[PDB]
Amino acid sequence: DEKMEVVISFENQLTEAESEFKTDLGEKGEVYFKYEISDPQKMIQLSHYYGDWGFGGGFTYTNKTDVKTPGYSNLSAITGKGKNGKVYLTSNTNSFTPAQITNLNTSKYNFKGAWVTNTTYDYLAIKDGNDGAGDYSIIKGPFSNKDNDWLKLTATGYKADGSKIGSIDFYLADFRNNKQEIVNTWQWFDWSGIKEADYITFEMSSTDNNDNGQMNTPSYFCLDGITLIEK
Amino acid sequence: EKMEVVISFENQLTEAESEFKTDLGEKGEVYFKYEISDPQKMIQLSHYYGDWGFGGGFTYTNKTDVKTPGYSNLSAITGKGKNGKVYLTSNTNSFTPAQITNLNTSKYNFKGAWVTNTTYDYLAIKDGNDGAGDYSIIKGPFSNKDNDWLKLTATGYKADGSKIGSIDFYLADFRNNKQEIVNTWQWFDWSGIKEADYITFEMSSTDNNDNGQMNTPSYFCLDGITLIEK
Ligand code: CNC
Ligand code: CNC
Repeated sequence: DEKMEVVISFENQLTEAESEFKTDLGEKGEVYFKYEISDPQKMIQLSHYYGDWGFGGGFTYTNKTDVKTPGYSNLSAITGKGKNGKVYLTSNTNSFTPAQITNLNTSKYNFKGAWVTNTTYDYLAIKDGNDGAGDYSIIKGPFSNKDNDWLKLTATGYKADGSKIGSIDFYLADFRNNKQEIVNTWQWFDWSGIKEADYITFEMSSTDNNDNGQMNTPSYFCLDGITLIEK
Repeated sequence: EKMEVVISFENQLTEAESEFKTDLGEKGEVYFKYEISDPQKMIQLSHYYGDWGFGGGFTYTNKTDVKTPGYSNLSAITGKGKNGKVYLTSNTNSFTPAQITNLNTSKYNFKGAWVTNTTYDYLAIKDGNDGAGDYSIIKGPFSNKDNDWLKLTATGYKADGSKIGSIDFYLADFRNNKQEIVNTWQWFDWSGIKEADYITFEMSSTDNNDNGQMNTPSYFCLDGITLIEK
């Protein structure tokens, strides 16, 4: 009668410290190769993209602990560790590499949610105005109350036929109303609003955009402890 | 029971010798991206535009030019549609992927569509005239000597992005002493990918550059896209 939770884990799936998942099994698109990671329990699929700069986007799993190095070469969470353990997910989500989670048994399980935090990459960009790009900077500067700055992660749920259920937002940073919030801990992102989703896509948006409306803030985030619930 | 729906852009253009154009796209790198809905809201078609006008995906046109070479002509080599005056022209590549989305996949499956060559491709294949001027990008006309061919591939996907399958149609074929260049409307059956939420298109040929990129124009024409009630 009481409905069981299943926590997705990549714990003990990396054989080396300070490492990430890599594959050469993708299919080549425009820029990147595309692959689908299945978790060890075959509960979910995660989109995975790679290319000329290493990890491209979608998701990879990592145990990296680097909380100091700016720029895209660092895939670490600002926490320096997972919520449940050593191994967590890093994502880059955009029109080239859309980050997608697919439920492999949607008739049996619903989505509950996941723990979320910032990448070190995003944290240092927002806090210090240091995106690591060097002499050239792509970002406008650090986030401020002056500009009412914010960074939003949006999860959109879909049915198996492609019908949109809904969107739900999580603020990774927020300088509205004299707050100075930059997420640097694991925080629960509840997905009960899209629990019936066959798949979930991720989009990011901020107050730091170019003249073509494209976000300058890195479109990266971290997840851990993705939780499903028996229906 | 088993009733078909034919998608039509007939009488959606108010001028002769015209094409669909919009400024409602979202800017990418090279091209703006837009989604055309048909008048019945049965399908979406990807549509791209940029500095040379029509970029790729699809547009609808009633143009009848069967003589002018090069990319400025979007006409079918037929000079008309299968069902009427208005048909689809496509350019499909990694910049502008041509996609048809089924807007009610729980109710309808895909059946197929009529296909032909663009004037652009026909004159390139038949005459070795791509219209690029003093510069020619193509190798020459298609020949039996080189066993030449041009293939259009339709790939079917579920809404989650899982590949169902691929189906090929040969727009030209010089293998094994054939001398086929498609210059009429021909049925391209999609029963192999009928359950697709969306279909993408890719083209390939025997005329490639040193980087393996197709020189033959990656253009084609469609008409009478057909869905069937499940
Ligand atoms: C188009 C694009 C863009 N990209 Co790239 C993405 N997605 N990118 C690309 C592509 C460029 C080529 C193509 N096929 O068009 C593509 C997919 C290959 C690419 C690659 C990368 N990109 C990457 C990232 C993270 C970023 N990219 C953006 C610049 C991000 C852009 C968004 C933005 N807000 O700026 C972006 C959408 C638009 C750039 C543009 O055309 N500007 C206008 C143009 C006129 O100016 P430009 O100065 O001549 O543009 C050049 C640079 O932008 C350069 N470039 C592109 N991305 C980067 C990233 C870095 C760190 C550097 C140093 C240069 C680049 O390529 C452009 C042409 O040469 C970015 C702001 C997007 C975001 N996440 O918000 C971001 C950097 C964040 C930051 N503040 O540090 C990659 C690390 C992604 C990956 N593979 O993991 C990687 C690194 C490339 C590198 N050179 O070191
Ligand atoms: C990259 C590329 C290519 N393109 Co353009 C595409 N998609 N293209 C582009 C981009 C160029 C970006 C840039 N750097 O300036 C991009 C997206 C802007 C572009 C644009 C177009 N392209 C177009 C087409 C149809 C073509 N392109 C190809 C040349 C097609 C290429 C495929 C191929 N098989 O050649 C291609 C994939 C590779 C070119 C390359 O890097 N290598 C060649 C390099 C070493 O030599 P290059 O001589 O210096 O290359 C230049 C030309 O290729 C030029 N260029 C690119 N496209 C064309 C088209 C024409 C008609 C002319 C005269 C020049 C060009 O840009 C390059 C750099 O300056 C093409 C063979 C692809 C195909 N199979 O359909 C085809 C021409 C077919 C033919 N035999 O006539 C457009 C009409 C598409 C549209 N928008 O509807 C348009 C026209 C541009 C124009 N100048 O008049």
